[PDB]
Amino acid sequence: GRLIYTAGGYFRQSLSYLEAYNPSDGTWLRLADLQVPRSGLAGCVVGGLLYAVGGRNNSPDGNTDSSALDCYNPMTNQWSPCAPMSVPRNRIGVGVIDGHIYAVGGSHGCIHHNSVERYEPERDEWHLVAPMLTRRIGVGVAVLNRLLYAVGGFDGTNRLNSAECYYPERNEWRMITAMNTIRSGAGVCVLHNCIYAAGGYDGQDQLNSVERYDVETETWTFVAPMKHRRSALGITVHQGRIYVLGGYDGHTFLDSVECYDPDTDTWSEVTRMTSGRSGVGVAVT
Repeated sequence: GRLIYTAGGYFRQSLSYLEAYNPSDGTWLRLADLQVPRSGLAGCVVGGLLYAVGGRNNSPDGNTDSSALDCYNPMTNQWSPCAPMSVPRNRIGVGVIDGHIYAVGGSHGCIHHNSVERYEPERDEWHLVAPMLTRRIGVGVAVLNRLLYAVGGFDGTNRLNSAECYYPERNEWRMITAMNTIRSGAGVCVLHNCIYAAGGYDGQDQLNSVERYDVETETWTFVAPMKHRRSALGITVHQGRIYVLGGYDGHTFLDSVECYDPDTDTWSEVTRMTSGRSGVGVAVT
């Protein structure tokens, strides 16, 4: 049995919720809180452990970006800290390649990162790699055939439809075809060997559109759009379907959870979170 875990988020302030959705019986399990309330973080799973990476503690008593890496074990229902990144990374993107975590982009105050670093769990160590070609906050990250894709984002002045790809062996980045739509804070995942980019913010509207990249044709194609436009959504793949959780539609913080079936190219609302939030980290384990 595998669950969809959501960690952190933002609703009037950063959150500590770790909750786990069961797509079969519909339940939400309330698990151990994060050590620190964080929003705009990213979630990943390595070796059956859930990692929460980066983010920002927004509190009524102050605001601070986060370089933190923390680790949750479903067998003990406990969190443990890890070694932190070199720099705080709010609205971060992450991906996993060969059991290594790649932290990508994000902001630290007024700094908009192009820097990227790699985490080795077997040694609890972080190391800088080659920086992206673009500074990207709110960047979507996906991993396709052991290649690391950074998609969209915001460079401090302009939001982006461009995308680049990191080759770890060469340790270098190369631009790829840009998306059809400028997207900041979109949900980016990999499903059945295509990269999906759903929602986000183009500087004027929150987006409901969804487009996917084929490496064969090197092309982005629109698919069915989501029911509710949303930016700063969480996104994950569970049993060959895409789940998008929460986000912000320009007025409210959503608790809606939508599900994409690629075989029908349809979206459907499957559950609601226990409370609306944006900027969560989500993963499956």
